[PDB]
Amino acid sequence: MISYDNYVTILDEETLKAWIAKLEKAPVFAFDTETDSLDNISANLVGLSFAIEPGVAAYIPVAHDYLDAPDQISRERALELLKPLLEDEKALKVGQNLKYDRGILANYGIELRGIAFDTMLESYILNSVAGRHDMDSLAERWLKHKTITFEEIAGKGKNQLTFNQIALEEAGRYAAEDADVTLQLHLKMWPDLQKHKGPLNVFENIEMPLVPVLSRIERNGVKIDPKVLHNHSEELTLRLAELEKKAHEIAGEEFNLSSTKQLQTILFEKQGIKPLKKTPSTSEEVLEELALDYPLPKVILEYRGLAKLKSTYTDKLPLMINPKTGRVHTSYHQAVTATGRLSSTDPNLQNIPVRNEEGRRIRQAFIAPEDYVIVSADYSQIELRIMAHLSRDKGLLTAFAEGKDIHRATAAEVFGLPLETVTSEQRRSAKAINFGLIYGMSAFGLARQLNIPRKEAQKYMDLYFERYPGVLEYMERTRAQAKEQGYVETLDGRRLYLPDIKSSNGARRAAAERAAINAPMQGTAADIIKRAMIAVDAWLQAEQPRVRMIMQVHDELVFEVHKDDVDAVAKQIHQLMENCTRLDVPLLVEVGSGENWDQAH
DNA sequence: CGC
Ligand SMILES: [Eu+2]
Repeated sequence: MISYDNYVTILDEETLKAWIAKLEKAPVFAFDTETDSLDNISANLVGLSFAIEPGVAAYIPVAHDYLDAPDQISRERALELLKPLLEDEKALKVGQNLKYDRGILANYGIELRGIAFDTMLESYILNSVAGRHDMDSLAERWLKHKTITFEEIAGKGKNQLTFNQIALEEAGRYAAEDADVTLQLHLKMWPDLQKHKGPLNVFENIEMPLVPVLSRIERNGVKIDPKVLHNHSEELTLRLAELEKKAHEIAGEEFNLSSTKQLQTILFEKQGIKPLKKTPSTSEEVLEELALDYPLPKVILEYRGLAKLKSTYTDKLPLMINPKTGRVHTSYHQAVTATGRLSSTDPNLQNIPVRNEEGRRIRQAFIAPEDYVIVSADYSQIELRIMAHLSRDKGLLTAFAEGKDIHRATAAEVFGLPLETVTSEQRRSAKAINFGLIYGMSAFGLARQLNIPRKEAQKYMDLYFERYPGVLEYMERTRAQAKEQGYVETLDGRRLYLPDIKSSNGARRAAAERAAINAPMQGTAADIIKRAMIAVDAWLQAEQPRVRMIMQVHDELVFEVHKDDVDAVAKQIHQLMENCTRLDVPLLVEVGSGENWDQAH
């Protein structure tokens, strides 16, 4: 258990000043903030907690306001006394997801510096797939300690209390323990993080520096036109009605556009071959085969897609606009993917269809405020260039070197013919091979994407490996070190542990082998993208130009740049992205601009 | 992930 005896509750300036003096001389100290909401931009600071040493932590309530709440130091007085310490780059801080804490302080004109250790990121760099990297999971994993849960003090359901409604002492037990546990977690993980220069490098120079830039991107938000979004919605309703009619008109009667129920009773009952097509799916889509000649399955295909899109983005996005800023603030996750790439939610910017006309209309709703323009900076096929570097292949390297289209260059070599004459079907075959290799695609999966028979796909792969020998070496060498040491690394030293590499189970092990080939390339892209963000944000912070970094999705960074400064700024972003990251992989940055995200894209 |  945890009583009111463990940690102290600071209710007076004199005691707060005694603690600030102790904090000033501590080598590092843990700190956490408590608020009345998860929404960073509109949340109010309810209190703060600190920990100077294991077992020694305190809670400073500043805004609890339930009926008859005891006097507390005022939020303004507490912050002005704490400000010097918080803004001191030399006073080192530890915390669980400091991104959140940095933002809250920003709501009060305070610039959190000394953002040295994030236990969430410590855990993530040590072993990204060890489990969840939230504090409750961390405490139980590294300390066999079960923390007080937020529900334990606030409750559940709609009648859950906000932090300011909880009693001083209850709040104190919770907040002070977090600070305490965080420091203990750091003390256990920080030493471990040094047994290897790779992970240590990524944590120190990539992850940690990225904490404040992610906070700034999240707090900046993105401008979204709800009118455009609504037009699109109304139109889609009309297109869904029409499409349904087109389906009915083709056969007879009414029905759901649900397979293995209403479709099979129609489609194969009027000629075709029995099996269905799962919405397993990105390998066998029976419905889009028939689509090249058959009309019905083609309309059902396009119907489902528009249905998904409308409810996921057209109807959701407008509801995500924040009343305080009038912008949408997406949640970026730094410690979630196995490979190290950032992920996104509310909205999940990465699920907006790219090569689909409708997804483009979603992107047009992402606009620039008056006098500004949206600028998109993207790393052209970064993972493909990374694979070229990793395989040391002179052919692939030279293709990128002389500005030729790698897919046409690849097909020119694989099919043995002039570059100017390679056909679209040949370029399409080479493209499938090139991207298949990055995911470690089996010679049969390639056959299912290209629609060619098995062994005809194999015929192509053998010709590829013979023309580009260095790629097979990489594949073999990577599957080798994966078994020998249970993990693979990126160019910067980031690791992906593969427990199922010697699984003794068939497919469970196959998966581990696919991850072995893929992760080094995907993780390296992520490391590169993270370094560009840090580099770009540094310039932004020092030079103060008229530009905001507003998004990060796939291999691109999106900004809002003033119309009168677009040229000078584009020159600068470009140089930062293709020169101040890794000097080994041959990188190319495509910069564009427009009135909205789709125009610059 | 964070209250
Ligand atoms: Eu907390």
